[PDB]
Amino acid sequence: NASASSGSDQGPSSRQHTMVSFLKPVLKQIIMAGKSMQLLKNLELDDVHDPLLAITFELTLRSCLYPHIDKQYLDCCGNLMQTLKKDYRLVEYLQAMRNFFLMEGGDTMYDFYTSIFDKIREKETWQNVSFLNVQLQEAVGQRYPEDSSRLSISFELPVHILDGLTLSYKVPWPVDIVISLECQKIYNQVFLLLLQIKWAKYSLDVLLQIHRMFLLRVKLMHFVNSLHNYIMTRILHSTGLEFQHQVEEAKDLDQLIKIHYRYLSTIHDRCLLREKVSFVKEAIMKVLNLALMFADGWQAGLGTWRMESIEKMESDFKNCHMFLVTILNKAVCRGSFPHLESLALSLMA
Amino acid sequence: REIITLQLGQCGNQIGFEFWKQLCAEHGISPEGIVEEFATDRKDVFFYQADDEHYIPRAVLLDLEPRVIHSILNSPYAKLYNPENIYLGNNWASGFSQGEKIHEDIFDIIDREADGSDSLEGFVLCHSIAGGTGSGLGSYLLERLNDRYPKKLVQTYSVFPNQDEDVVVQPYNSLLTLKRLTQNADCVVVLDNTALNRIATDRLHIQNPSFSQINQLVSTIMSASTTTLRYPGYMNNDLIGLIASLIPTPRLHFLMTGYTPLTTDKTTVLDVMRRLLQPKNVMVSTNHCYIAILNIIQGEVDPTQVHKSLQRIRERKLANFIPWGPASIQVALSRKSPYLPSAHRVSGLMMANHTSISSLFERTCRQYDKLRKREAFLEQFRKEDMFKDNFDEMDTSREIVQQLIDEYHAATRPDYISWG
Repeated sequence: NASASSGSDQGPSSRQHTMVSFLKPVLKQIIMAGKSMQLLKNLELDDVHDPLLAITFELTLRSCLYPHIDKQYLDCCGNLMQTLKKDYRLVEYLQAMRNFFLMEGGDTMYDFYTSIFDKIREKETWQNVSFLNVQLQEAVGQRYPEDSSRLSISFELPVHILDGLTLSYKVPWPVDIVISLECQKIYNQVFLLLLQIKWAKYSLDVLLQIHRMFLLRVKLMHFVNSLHNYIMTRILHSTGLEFQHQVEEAKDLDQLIKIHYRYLSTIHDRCLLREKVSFVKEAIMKVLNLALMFADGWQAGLGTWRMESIEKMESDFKNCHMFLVTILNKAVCRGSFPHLESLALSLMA
Repeated sequence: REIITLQLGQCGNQIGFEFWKQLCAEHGISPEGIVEEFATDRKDVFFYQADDEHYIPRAVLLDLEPRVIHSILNSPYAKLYNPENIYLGNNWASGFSQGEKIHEDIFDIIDREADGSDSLEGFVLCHSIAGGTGSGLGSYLLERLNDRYPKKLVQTYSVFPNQDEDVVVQPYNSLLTLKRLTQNADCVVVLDNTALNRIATDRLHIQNPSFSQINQLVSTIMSASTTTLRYPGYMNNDLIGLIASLIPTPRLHFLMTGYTPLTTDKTTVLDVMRRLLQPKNVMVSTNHCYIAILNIIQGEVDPTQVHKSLQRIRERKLANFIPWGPASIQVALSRKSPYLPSAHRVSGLMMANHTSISSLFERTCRQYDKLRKREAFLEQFRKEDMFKDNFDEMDTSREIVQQLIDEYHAATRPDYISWG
């Protein structure tokens, strides 16, 4: 939009502005193509119309002019998207918006999941705004051209799972039109929630009446492991992979925006960050936390646990497993049901 | 975070040599350990880096009354796995005391390669159970690593002796190692010789060199099993991370396995899972029940087909296990190796816990109770006698490996509301 070759927000209005009838069938093509070439420039039409009329269906006459603007629109946008695929190497920028940051465990994010979350007590303290960005270095992987900042260390919930880290990444003007700041504001949320799953999973990883710990662990694994494979694979790898083809075929500014804008509002619903929090996300957050609670309880060696509320917390998890399969099966009445019916095959017990 | 191969017993070193030689194929690293001339990737966890361009990984070729490890060293493959550390009876106690007489004299190098690391993460044992001087010594290392480096994982990749019933003191040699394996090592992958020879008769008439050929089979198994760890990925880029769920209890971690193409010389997610769930394709030969399952597959398959495919296996009821509570089966997606040959498009593997390995451990228990009424394989050598004056460590090992049978047969039943 506001790389404006157009006031198409206000000029085309129905009352306090005016619109010309014969241009409408092609006006969208004109505005998009005119943006496209104003923008590419930073990086006889009234005599083609005639030799075509010179060689009674006035409607069809007009409908053999329009191939000229059709062809010029196709040409300018066909040059414009290939330009951003080299001058801003745009497939690589969007890949990197997932691979070394904000999604993929990679090489990178485990060499970081091993640092801040250490247990001398912490590594020092999660609140230290410098330790985060510093330990995010050695982001060397397959390439090291990093430009992000693991900011807002807490930037201030009841759980052992705790809030913060509103991360961000440097994106320049050629790709500010695509990867908007509002897109980024949603792109954090997948990262954070994924981090939580990975850390509750991690804390039931890095451990090891005496068999009852083993049981509570196994019936904890089953859950988190299958959900987590739903996040990393069913929601994130799937949308991350189906995105990667279709960008080749969106072929204009206002096509390649719109594919991407749909894609995030799909991640937002299929991971269910949306306003149906109170039915599912409250439940998933507690059973995410109970795992952390059990991991600080069972200190992976001592055997002096001795305190019986944690067996009621095991019953809490059991009734939570109902809070899960029943409320997920209540979505068949109404809701965003079909990806949820694929989470609701959690095999129970 | 880095991992180290304490390759031990001569069979363990031959399969370790073949495993390294396969990884020389299955990475851009030359036979002489320099970067391969063909060469997105992560050598870091296993290999060294310098202007002295031999990428020599953390290998320690412990050799006793030695023969085969020298013939492994006089290869073109010598300057890959050689930090330069080779240094000098088939009974368990002889192997244990030949370990004792060199223990810190090797552990200096163990530490030196433990330092070939910016942050260390585990030790890996390619091994033959009950085998020779590796009998005793494997259990000896387990009794050292468990107190030397207790936070690090120790995993035993273990061919189990099955030659139709060479080592005939096998029951005595196995039983003390299994006693250590249930207590000291963190996870144990068991491989049957007779099941692998059944693969070496299945895939082609290549059972002729089975004795050696079997080193090839374990290397495709091992390279497959590590293909998640050696590369970027959303999860299982972290070796303890790789194996939490396959261990439901620290008593029971003796993993059985299966391989997808026994032979191949299109297919998709439902047939590979249906194919892995086959006793032909499982590497281990009343009631029997699974406990937890990991499938790992290389291929351009994607999570949409696995989510259907799991329910199709579940409604075909090949998933026969939900024995005392929740019991589960893993997602498998991984990269297939670039720059190197890439046979069979979905050519994955299974790891799993299931109770038929108790039958083989009960077989070697029942061999021990048979030979305990003869004692001929004591041979009256003095170390085997003096180490156990009342024979107390064998008697304690018997009750422990008998309790292993009790635990697995309790795991078969709803008896695990109690202990095993």
